[PDB]
Amino acid sequence: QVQLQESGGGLVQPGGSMKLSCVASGFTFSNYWMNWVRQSPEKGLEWVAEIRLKSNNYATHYAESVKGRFTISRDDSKSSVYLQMNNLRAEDTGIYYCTGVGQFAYWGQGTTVTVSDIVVTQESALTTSPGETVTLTCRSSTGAVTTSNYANWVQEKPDHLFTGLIGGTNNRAPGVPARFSGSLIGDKAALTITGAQTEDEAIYFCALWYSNHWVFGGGTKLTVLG
Amino acid sequence: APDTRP
Ligand SMILES: *[C@H]1O[C@H](CO)[C@H](O)[C@H](O)[C@H]1NC(C)=O
Repeated sequence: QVQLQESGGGLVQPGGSMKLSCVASGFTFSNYWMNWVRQSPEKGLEWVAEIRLKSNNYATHYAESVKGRFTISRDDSKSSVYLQMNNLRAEDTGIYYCTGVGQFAYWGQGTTVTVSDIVVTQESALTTSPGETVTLTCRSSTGAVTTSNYANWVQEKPDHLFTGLIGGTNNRAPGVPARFSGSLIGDKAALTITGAQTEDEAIYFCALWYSNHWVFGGGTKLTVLG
Repeated sequence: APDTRP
């Protein structure tokens, strides 16, 4: 059982600063890149920052929304990743998660921060029933989705509980049920549940990689009726 | 490419 645990959030005013921490266990932390991703009040996921390995001189990349204001760092001896946030804005309000591994397999519970142009498109909602086959899709505004976009699929269950299902287009994350599979179909990335189950009622997000950053889709609300 | 390590 891998565990990630974020801390340091709270209730702050615009212009202020805050440092988030995340402690990792159950995997070789120092061998994987780590990311911060945030979920805003409008429920959408936004990739914030990544940090690479010691062998990459701890190289970092940021979303344009936070560049120059946020700093990602890590301490491999403490199995920890950090996010220093300066000049906070109302739009930085959200739940902040640390996440990584192939490429978003593991997520912490999140820490809430309240401060007071590629588009990836997914179906808003799909309805299925137990035992059916349902396919969710993920379109890029740049053109066809290819294996060079390293499509990931992540499931959100109630109470902001995120689990990576698929990375690298079609690689199932460890312990993920066999009914989930990833594909490319008609120039879009796709997640298929072959024999949907009642517990699969959830929100499913895709993320696509564009050379040096991720863009998350808006998510698909899957209802499983009957 | 991203972190492609399994
Ligand atoms: C994919 O990413 C991992 C990150 O550690 C390795 O650097 C691997 O070598 C990468 N693939 C290629 C072809 O360089």
